[PDB]
Amino acid sequence: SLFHXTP
Amino acid sequence: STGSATTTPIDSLDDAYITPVQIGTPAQTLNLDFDTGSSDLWVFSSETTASEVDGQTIYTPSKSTTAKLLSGATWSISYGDGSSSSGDVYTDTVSVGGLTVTGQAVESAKKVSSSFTEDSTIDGLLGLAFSTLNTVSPTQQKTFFDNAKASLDSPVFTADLGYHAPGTYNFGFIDTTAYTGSITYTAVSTKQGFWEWTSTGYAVGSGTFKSTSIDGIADTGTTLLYLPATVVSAYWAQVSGAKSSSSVGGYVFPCSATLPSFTFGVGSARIVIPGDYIDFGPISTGSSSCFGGIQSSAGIGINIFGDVALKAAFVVFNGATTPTLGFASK
Repeated sequence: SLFHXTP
Repeated sequence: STGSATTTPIDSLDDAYITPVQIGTPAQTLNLDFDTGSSDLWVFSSETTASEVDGQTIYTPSKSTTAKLLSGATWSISYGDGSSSSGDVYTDTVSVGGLTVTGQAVESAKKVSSSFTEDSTIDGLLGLAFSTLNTVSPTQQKTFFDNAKASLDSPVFTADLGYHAPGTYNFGFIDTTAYTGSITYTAVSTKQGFWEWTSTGYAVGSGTFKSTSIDGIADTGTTLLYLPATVVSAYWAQVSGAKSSSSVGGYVFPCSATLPSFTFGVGSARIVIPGDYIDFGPISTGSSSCFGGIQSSAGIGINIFGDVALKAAFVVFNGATTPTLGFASK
C-alpha cells in the first residue's frame, strides 16, 4: 500500500 | 539534550519508514511511523480489539510502572486516505534515539481500521506536526517534539530519509556531515497546523526551470509527491507511454521506461529527485505497468511533499518561535 498520514 | 534514531523502510519500495521508540518502564520498544503531517502519538495496545491486531507489537500499560491513565481523555483521528484509529490515553516515559520525555501522552488504540491491521510492520504513529492538530479531548496534548523542545540543544529535528535504505531522524542538532552544500531555509505557515511552505518552482529532467509558487506540506507520513495537475502532466508527458489511469488511480508508466528527474525549488536553491526515486513498481505482481511517484493533488486540497521528495534532501524542521524549514542536497 501507499500511505497518506491528517486532513 | 539530543537524540538520533535510524528509520528503516518497511518494504523494498520505501512505502513508509519505521523508527524504534521506547515506551514505559521497563522499556517496550515499538516501531512507529514518524509523521510530520499529524500530531498524535498513538500505538497498538493491549486494549486494541483482538481481531484488529495481526502481527503488530503492542504497548501494555499495565506492565509499565511509569504509565498512568490520563483520566477522561480520548482521541480519534483520520488520515488522508480515510484510515483511522481511536482510543484512550496514558502518560508515560517515551524515548527516541536516546532523548527521553517524561509524561508524554501515549494514545492507546482501542480501534484501528483495516488498513492498519493489514500492516504488521507499523506499531503506531508518532506525530511531528504542530500540537494544534492533536486530537485528544477534552485537553489537547503536546507532541513528543513540543515536549522535548525546551530540553533540546536547538529546537529542531531533522529528517534524512534513505532511498531504498535506512535513514536518520535527529533531534536537537544539525549533523553538518549529513548533507552537501548549504541548507536553504524557507518560511513556514502554521495556520493549518502543518509544516506548510512554498516551493519556488520546478523542472522536468534537463528542462528549463519554471518559476512558480507551489504551496504544500512536508509530510514524512505520505509516500508520494502530490502536486498540481499542470505540473504532474508536464512530468509524465516526458515519459513514453505514461498515462493517467482512472481505474488504477493515477499515473502509470511502462516498466521498460526510463524516468526523468524532477527538480523543485527552495528559494534560489534546487533539490533534484532522481528518476529512479519516482518508480514505485508494478501496479500488481507481474504487471508491466508501473505506478508513478509523482501524482496529482487535485483530489486532495493541498500539495504534499511526501517521502519521494523528502528523501532527496536533508530536511531541517526548525521549531523556533517562528518556524522554518531547511533543505539541503545530500
